[PDB]
Amino acid sequence: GAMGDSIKQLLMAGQINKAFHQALLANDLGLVEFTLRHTDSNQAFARLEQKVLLSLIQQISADMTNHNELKQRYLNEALLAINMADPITREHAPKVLTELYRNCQQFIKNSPKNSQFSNVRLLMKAIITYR
Repeated sequence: GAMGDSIKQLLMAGQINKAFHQALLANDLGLVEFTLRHTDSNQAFARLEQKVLLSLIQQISADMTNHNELKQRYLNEALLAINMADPITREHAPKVLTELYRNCQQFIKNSPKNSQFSNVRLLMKAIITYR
């Protein structure tokens, strides 16, 4: 619809953060996934604002009942893109990562057979380093 269309438009224009603002302010993880499906990861992760990265981390991990490779790989890349020299990130990241951790812990208990199981376990180790 109108949101997805606008998002595809923004992304083609190279207005990547504006596309993600729209996707992330909609409170719709399906629209976020649509957005991730149409964005060039080598544009995204070359780049996305720190505030966008921390929100994406939040939103993807808030609901991991249908966690997958696309979202895991973005969780991976978004974490690796966290810039701990950014004073806002330095204040806000601790909280976002603690909740990411807590959600990953619930995911590995809920979904032991899931394809992303060991990937999330590895992510939880990486998180410890950021924290």
